[PDB]
Amino acid sequence: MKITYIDKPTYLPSWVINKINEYGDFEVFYDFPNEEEAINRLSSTDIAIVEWTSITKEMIEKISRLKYLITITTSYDYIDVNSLKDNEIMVSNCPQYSKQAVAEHVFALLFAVNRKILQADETCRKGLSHIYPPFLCSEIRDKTIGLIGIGQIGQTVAEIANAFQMKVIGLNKSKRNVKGIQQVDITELMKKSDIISLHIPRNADTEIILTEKLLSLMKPDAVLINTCRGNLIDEQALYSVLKQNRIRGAGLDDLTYYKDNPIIGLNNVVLTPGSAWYSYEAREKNMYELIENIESYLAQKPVNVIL
Amino acid sequence: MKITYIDKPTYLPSWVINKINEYGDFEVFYDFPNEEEAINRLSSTDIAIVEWTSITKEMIEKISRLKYLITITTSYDYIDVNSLKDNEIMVSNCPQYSKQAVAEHVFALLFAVNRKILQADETCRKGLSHIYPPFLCSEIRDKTIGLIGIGQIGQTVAEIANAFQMKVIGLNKSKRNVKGIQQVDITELMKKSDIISLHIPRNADTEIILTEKLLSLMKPDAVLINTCRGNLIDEQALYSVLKQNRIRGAGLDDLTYYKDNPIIGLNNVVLTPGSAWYSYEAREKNMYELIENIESYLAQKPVNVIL
Ligand SMILES: NC(=O)c1ccc[n+]([C@@H]2O[C@H](COP(=O)([O-])OP(=O)(O)OC[C@H]3O[C@@H](n4cnc5c(N)ncnc54)[C@H](OP(=O)(O)O)[C@@H]3O)[C@@H](O)[C@H]2O)c1
Ligand SMILES: NC(=O)c1ccc[n+]([C@@H]2O[C@H](COP(=O)([O-])OP(=O)(O)OC[C@H]3O[C@@H](n4cnc5c(N)ncnc54)[C@H](OP(=O)(O)O)[C@@H]3O)[C@@H](O)[C@H]2O)c1
Ligand SMILES: NC(=[NH2+])NCCC[C@@H](N)C(=O)O
Ligand SMILES: NC(=[NH2+])NCCC[C@@H](N)C(=O)O
Repeated sequence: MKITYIDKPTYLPSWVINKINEYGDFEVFYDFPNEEEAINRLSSTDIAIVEWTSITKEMIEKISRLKYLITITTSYDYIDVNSLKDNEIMVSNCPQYSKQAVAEHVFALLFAVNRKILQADETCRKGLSHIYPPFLCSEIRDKTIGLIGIGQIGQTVAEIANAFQMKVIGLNKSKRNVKGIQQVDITELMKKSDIISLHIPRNADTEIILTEKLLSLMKPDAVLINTCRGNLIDEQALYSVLKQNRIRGAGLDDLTYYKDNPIIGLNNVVLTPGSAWYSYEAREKNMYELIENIESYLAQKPVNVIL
Repeated sequence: MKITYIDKPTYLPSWVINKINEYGDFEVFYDFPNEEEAINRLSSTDIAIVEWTSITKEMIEKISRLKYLITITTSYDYIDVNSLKDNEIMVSNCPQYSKQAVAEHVFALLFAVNRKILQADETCRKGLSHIYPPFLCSEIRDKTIGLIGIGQIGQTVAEIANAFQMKVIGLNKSKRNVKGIQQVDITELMKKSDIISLHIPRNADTEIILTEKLLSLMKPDAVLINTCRGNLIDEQALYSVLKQNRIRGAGLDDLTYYKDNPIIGLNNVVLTPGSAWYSYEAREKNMYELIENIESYLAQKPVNVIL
């Protein structure tokens, strides 16, 4: 039994390295493998752990030995899970470690946009005080927040919202009834929400789910929050919406690209570099989930299986 | 009956101008009077409304005619209410208009400090993605927040802290019990709080309530929030705490002074220019309190009376 963390871990403390070596031969690579290194590392192990590296169907056809792949992430959009299924390789993610961290980040971003924290701080650094007109804001209490995706993270955001005394609406794919969330279609969500937050995986179905048309339905003072992939939005259309001040602002933890992206020029966005998840509590839970995946698989009762 | 708003109103919309003109002659000065002009304006009116101008005992003893002074603010630390009472001038404030806006600003500041929003946004503007280590944060869920002052605004903060499922401790002067808040003395509050937030008026008793000694008791990762007057804190001692990184950071909506204040040079503070209160909802409620004050005085049963 060989277990391999095939690319550079953000967090992998000594106690976890020691624990995983109790289960088998554990090897960790502190780099980003090229495609050939990735195939070789995947083919030299029985369980693999991945954080950064795309695993494509073309790669999986060249893989041998590997039986179990764990994404350290909740997302698995960079892994061809269907191709792994077709090659009898089981896949698990780490499904809940970050949900509180990300839900709190939604409110961090929402408040940073609403209160224009970037401009407000810069005003004070200029030595100006008691400046109100540029910072006229809306209270979030009693506003409508619309959650596109109401799973682990969406439901955590709803809990915080519902006790901020907000109206929570939302949508999912299965139409399973989620408690405390009035479920609507996406057109109504875009029309009625004061705040819109995305909590949905990226795949072929959800890419560019926020079309130019749907974005044009937003309220004139709406705030859009994205702690998910930038590819979920027509990003060029979002730029035009913000550039033309057709909504209040956006808080974005991901963009489809960064260098020379015109959104970087906007004074009504707040950007974070994918840091929504990274709390002390989340990264520790991430380790507990990784270890639970390994133990449960060795017990022949695997958990968090992606199917 | 003559009513005068003696200095520049931040907000005085059409419906308020029209309503106050029903009671008599309404004059508004869209400027900032000096002391002599303030005395003259106050002495040339029956009811006065004030927003910016200090009204000292020396001025009050020179005033005639005036019977009722309304501060548009909740604070009245710039008005000598004792001298007003001794000269048989009634005084009211506007006591609740901003409590939701300020309570939400506490969390806007808390999250801005905790998630290092200023630095995170700057990282993205430099074109960098997936930068985690500098932004390692604590979730605020299950943390202890200590509220110095648990009146109108403090209790609103306490309600939001329960929304995030935090432990709330606090103190007041009367030691009257407040439900949902575990009351402690200030030494215990400074020692046990992960987040400290001030919600206390500025007066002879509360100035520099946060001493150098009390500030030295703070937890190494504590976050201090001040939406009240900067003079509640030994500000030089606070600078020393932050400069030496003895706590995580501070979110400050006021400073004792701004020009060349060394706090402006700190990378672990988030500053807002007194903008905590300024929501659409708050300024509208401010007008309804102004009207209720005027009408109550006209009915010879004044409300919101100071002292
Ligand atoms: N920024 C960060 O640091 C960070 C950290 C972790 C995760 N994330 C992102 O957050 C995403 C969500 O995580 P989660 O744990 O909340 O996922 P989850 O529990 O799987 O929930 C996903 C939600 O999206 C819904 N959904 C899926 N496909 C849909 C479609 N085509 N149309 C409408 N709704 C659809 C699901 O509906 P059903 O229940 O009906 O299937 C469910 O309500 C992840 O995929 C990841 O990309 C970001
Ligand atoms: N940043 C902004 O834009 C903004 C906007 C509005 C207000 N404010 C500030 O917020 C302050 C508080 O407003 P509020 O409406 O919450 O006031 P409030 O309802 O009068 O509450 C004041 C609280 O402070 C307590 N307190 C008074 N003196 C004290 C002392 N010496 N030691 C300990 N506790 C003491 C009171 O306790 P007892 O009940 O036992 O007396 C009460 O719990 C205002 O004075 C104002 O300066 C700021
Ligand atoms: N956990 C970790 N080492 N990386 C964070 C990844 C965040 C988000 N994409 C996700 O979890 O899907
Ligand atoms: N409401 C108004 N025009 N000014 C806001 C003043 C905020 C705070 N000092 C207070 O109300 O005490």
